[PDB]
Parts: sequence; C-alpha cells; structure tokens
Amino acid sequence: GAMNSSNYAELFNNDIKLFVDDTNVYRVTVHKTFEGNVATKAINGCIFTLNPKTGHLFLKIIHTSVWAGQKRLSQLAKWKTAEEVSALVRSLPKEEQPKQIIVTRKAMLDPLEVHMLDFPNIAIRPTELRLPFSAAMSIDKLSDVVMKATEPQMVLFNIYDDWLDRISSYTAFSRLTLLLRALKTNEESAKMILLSDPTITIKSYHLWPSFTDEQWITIESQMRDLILTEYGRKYNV
Amino acid sequence: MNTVPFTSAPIEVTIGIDQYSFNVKENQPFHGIKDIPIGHVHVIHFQHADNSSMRYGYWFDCRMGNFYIQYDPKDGLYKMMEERDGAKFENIVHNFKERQMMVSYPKIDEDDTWYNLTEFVQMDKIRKIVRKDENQFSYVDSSMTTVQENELSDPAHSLNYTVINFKSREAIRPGHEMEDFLDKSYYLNTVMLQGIFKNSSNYFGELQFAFLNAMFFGNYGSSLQWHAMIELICSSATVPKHMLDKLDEILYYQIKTLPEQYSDILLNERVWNICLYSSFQKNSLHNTEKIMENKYPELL
Ligand SMILES: CCc1nnsc1C(=O)N(CC)CC
Repeated sequence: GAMNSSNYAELFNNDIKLFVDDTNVYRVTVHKTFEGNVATKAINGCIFTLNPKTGHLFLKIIHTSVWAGQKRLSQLAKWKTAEEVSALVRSLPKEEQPKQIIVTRKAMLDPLEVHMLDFPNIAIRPTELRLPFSAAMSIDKLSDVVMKATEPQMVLFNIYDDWLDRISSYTAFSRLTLLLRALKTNEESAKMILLSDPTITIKSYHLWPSFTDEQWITIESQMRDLILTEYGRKYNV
Repeated sequence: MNTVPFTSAPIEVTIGIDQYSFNVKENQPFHGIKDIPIGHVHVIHFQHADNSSMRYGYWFDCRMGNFYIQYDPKDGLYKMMEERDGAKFENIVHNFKERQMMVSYPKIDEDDTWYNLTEFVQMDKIRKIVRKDENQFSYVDSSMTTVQENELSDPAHSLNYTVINFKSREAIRPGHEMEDFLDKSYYLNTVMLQGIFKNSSNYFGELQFAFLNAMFFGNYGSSLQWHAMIELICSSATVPKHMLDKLDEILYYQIKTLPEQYSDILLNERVWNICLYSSFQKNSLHNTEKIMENKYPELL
C-alpha cells in the first residue's frame, strides 16, 4: 500500500525499489503574446527515478520536441513518464528490475500501472510523504545537463556521491531529503550555505561538495535552521 | 398464456413474478401463477417471512417446458421442477384454475415495463451465465459470486458473466496504453462486441440480466457487472449510433423500475456521474439523465 512514516525503513531493505518523480517532466515559462494573450513555451524536463538504497539516479531527459503538436500536455506528461519508466525496467536485467516502484504523486498510479501490465509482480505504490524531489533541478549539474540536451537522453548519476563509504543508506537519504527540502524552501540561502567556504570543492565526478564528517554536521544544522526560519518568515512565528 | 402451478405453500413467503410481488401465508391455499405472457423470459422469486436472508429465484421461458414449484422441507426452499407428462400438467393446471387457486399475472402494462427490461435477454444466454445443463430454468440467489469476484469459490454455483477489467492486457493494446485507457472504443467495439459478444443485442442482454439479478436478489457481483458494462460504453468515444439510442432506453427503464429506497446501495455514484456528466456520452443519454435527475439528484 502507501509508503509513509510508519514503514519508512522499508526503503533501505534489500528489495530493489525506485522512486519516480514526474514534477519536472513538463516545464514551461508562461508569457504574453503580441496580442496580449498568454502562451506557454516549454523547456527541457526530466524524469527523476531514484534507488533510495544505492543512490543510483536514472535521469531521463525529456526534450521539448516530445511535446510538438500534442494536446493536453500535463496529462500526456504523466503517460510519457510511465512509458519511459516501463522502458527503463524492460532495459534492465531481470535481477536488477525493481520489486516496487513508488510514485511521488498519486496521479501517476494508473498511467504507470497500465504501462507495467507486463510486470504483474512489480508493485506500484503511492506515498504519504511530501518528498522534495521537485528541487532536483536546483542541483547545478543536473540542471545543466537537462538544459543543454538537444535530443532525448538518459544520464546516470549517484545522488549520494561517495557518502555510502562512510554512512548508511538511511542516513544518506535523510541528508539528501534535507538538502533538497532546503533548496526547495529557499534556494538562494541553501546554495549560499553549500558554497560559502571556497576551500571545499565539488569533485568533477560528484554533485555535492566534499565535506568532512564534521563539516556535514555543521552543514546539516545550517540547513535545518533555514527550513525552520522560512517556516517562520512564511507563517510569522 | 402459460401457468406455473405450485404444489402447496407450506411456509410464509413473499413471492414475486417480474416487478410484481405478493405475500402468501403459511399453508395458505396457494397453487400458482396463471396468465403469464408468452414470448419473454420470466423470473419467479422468493423471500421467506422468517429469514429475509437469501432472496432466491428461477429464470424460465414457458415455451421451453412446463414448470412448477414445490417446497422441499429438507433443503428448505421452493424448488422449480419440470413436468415431462404434458397431460398430467394440463390436468393439474385446469383443476387449479377451476378452483380459482392461482393468482393472475396482471394483463395491463400501459408502459410495457417487462418487455423493456428483458428486450435482449434470452434463455440460452442466461443458461451460459448460470451453468446447470440438466435444467431448462436457472437458479440465482443473493449470495452467488461471479467468476471475476472469485478471481480476486465453488465454481458450479458461480455467475459466469463476461470479465471486464479496464486495467488488463485484454483492454489495453501494447503501444496504445494512454489512448486505450482514456478512450475504450477498441475494447468495446473490437474486443467485446466483434470478438466476444458478436453483436450489441447479446451485450445488452447480459447488461439487462445483470441489472435484474442486482435488483431482484441484491446480488452484489451482478451490480458490479451492470455498472462495468455501462461504463465501458460511456467511456468509449466511438459507439454505433443505434447502440447509444438503445442504451438510453435500456437504462431509463432500469432506473424507472428501481425501488426508490435501494438507490443507496444499487447505484454507483462514480459510474453515474462519469457517465452522465463527464464521459464521451455525457450528452447522449437524455432520457436516462432526465429521470436520474428527477428521481436521484442526491446521488449526483
Ligand atoms: C402479481 C399477481 C398478484 N398476486 N397477488 S396480488 C397480485 C397483483 O396483481 N398485484 C399485486 C398487488 C398488482 C400490483
């Protein structure tokens, strides 16, 4: 059934699973026509498909050409997401296919279910968690590869860099969701915190800076403050 | 005009024939039902005074044989049986009619309610849904489950309705996932009409039979089946014009005949709102929409 606070540790057991977030698949800038009416112009999007145990990210880039001449694009985006996730599963060896797929938005359930009819033993699950994966496009390297794409393209990342050499999956997922929650609530402040010290760099093969354990504790604490703050600045508390 | 005589009525029971129902007292001198119109299927059904649990009854066609009812005190129900001896039967019936011990199926139907509810229902199709080949008539009751319900137990007692499942490989062409799920015309017209049912008359007959079992026996799986067959039409953008017009007449008479106090259970809000107001056919069911609005606007 649905994934929630009660069954959170299930994410880090040894059953292969993937989160699918579709919030950045269909992206537009809304603007004005010469006649003063409003039009949208699409920009490149991405499906965010993530193994929460290993950190492997399957970033399917959605090129704006896929929308050409199509109607009802927000509905199409959900079905295009499900088509691409099903294609990814079929591309994997059987022993690498997930046993569950968890969609971050419930409107993806029926599209994914129908595209995965060939896979009756892969459970499609919603979740009650309000996960911050929409903020993936605030990670500069992921944003950069999406915007530069000139054709459909799959790019593979590890969203945990090398963290699993020192911390568990539970702890790495918690750090990731904290970082992303901060970038979502105040991207500018969040990015200031991550780069403030010019001596800590981002390795070419990494997404995040190379913090020591002590520096991660400092960073994580600065991110919590920002989140509570914005929760005050928002609500006035 | 045909007759279904009763040996006796040893227990107090409510007996219904079609949309008519009447009460019989324990050991009342009741010996059956005469003047039954020829040319239609019929259903005789029973609800005991002492255990309203289990409504049950028998679908039959008097052209296919001479049928009678007899209470069985071991199995505790009114059983339909066939009399093979034609002259033994006319004699039984004639003597009962002479003693005026049979109620008469009422002659005037200004709106022909029963024809309109059974227009496409044939005995031969009923007998394929309800499998018991040694009898010319078909037993149905409140508790019988459908094949599809059994998938999600005793098969000899199942309702073998046609399985409809909107998230199934039968319903969804590979490569047309979105198209086929949002517009079920290929599942309606190619899979079901051309492939399985062969024509719309047979589709409508199963839809009508499912409704009637839902209404007369409170059979839950039958109600599920009725609504799924409606939803499959309403969710198809491409439906033969004759089918849409006929469907409007079909549903109109079903909603007209439904007990006003059973709409809480036998009508599925989601299906009806989608069918009358959101589906491709939201504008093609004027009479059904008119009577649903003037009779169950709460549900909507
Ligand atoms: C269906 C035959 C029958 N049996 N007892 S009364 C009756 C009848 O003609 N009714 C029921 C009152 C008309 C509504």
